[PDB]
Amino acid sequence: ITYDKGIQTDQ
Amino acid sequence: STPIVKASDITDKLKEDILTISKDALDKYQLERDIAGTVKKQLDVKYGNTWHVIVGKNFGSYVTHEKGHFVYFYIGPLAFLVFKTA
Repeated sequence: ITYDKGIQTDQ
Repeated sequence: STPIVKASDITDKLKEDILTISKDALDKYQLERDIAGTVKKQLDVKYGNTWHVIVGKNFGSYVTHEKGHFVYFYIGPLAFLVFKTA
């Protein structure tokens, strides 16, 4: 079972 | 420096292990690539394949991970993206 995830550094 | 967890889908034990392995990684290596590599390899051995690790100060990412195997956190200015696939 999977999920998708997007992340973004603050700098 | 105590890690700052920004996002996670993970159990407590696995999280503490990742954070511990990642702190030790920073003392061992200077290059982001090598830091990521030692985290990835240790997790593969302890928790099974297949782990992927990104370590850096500037990146955006979009990934697919196994349920309960995702954490994104900072240690100081350095961001860590750690996740497992099948």
